[PDB]
Amino acid sequence: GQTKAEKNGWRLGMQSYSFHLFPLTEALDKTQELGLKYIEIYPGHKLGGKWGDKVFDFNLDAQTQKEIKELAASKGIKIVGTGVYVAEKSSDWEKMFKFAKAMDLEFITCEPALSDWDLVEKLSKQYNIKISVHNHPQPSDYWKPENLLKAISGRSQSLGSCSDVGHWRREGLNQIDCLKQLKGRIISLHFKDIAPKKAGENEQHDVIWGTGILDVKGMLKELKSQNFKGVFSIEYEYNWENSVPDIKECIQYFNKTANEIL
Repeated sequence: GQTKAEKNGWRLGMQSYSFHLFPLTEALDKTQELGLKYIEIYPGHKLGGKWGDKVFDFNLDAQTQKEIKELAASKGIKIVGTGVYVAEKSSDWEKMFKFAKAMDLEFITCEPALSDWDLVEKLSKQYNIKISVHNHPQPSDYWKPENLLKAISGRSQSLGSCSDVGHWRREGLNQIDCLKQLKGRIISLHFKDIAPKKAGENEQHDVIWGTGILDVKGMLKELKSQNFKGVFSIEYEYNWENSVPDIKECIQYFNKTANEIL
């Protein structure tokens, strides 16, 4: 690949939820404007354009599937995954896998119910689509790596973590050590940096990478030491209305830092 990061298999992409206030047609434009070549689309993202209020989900019709793939292709963007997916019924998991296959996705980011692991592993093997288990703060099943490893250790190598480095730190965990624990079991990331936690505010929000407390450089050093290869999805939950400038500075810091260590 042309950049150092790209050479080493580190693919920066957009997590479409960062642009949930806009239709997917606009999210593609912004993703292209940012020079990003990959996108992970959240389930339910409204399409806009000539599709109006039709959404990107596993019930999307065949014509629209192909039209969306062409629009993305036309803007230099590959749709690599979809998520974060939470199944409403167990029977829906096979529908999601068929949709991922038809859309030619590499992975589904999700939070499977603990009781559906045999089913999900089986489908992942059958369909050749990776499963990247997202962590979020408690209450939840995968909020720390050892809970993910309790669920997936010994199963298909196609199963792993969608590493949300922010949410691990929001749980008081050493996020760099969370990456370390998940060596060989990280499929993709929800890469972000976050502000220090203020006693009197409930949320510590996302900030431009390199300005927060997550030590983006050290996390990249750890990902280097593991020989990680995959997609770093930009999930930027701040300045929702006008976040492209901030995201541009995020991307700049990432390439600058990856160039320094690669």
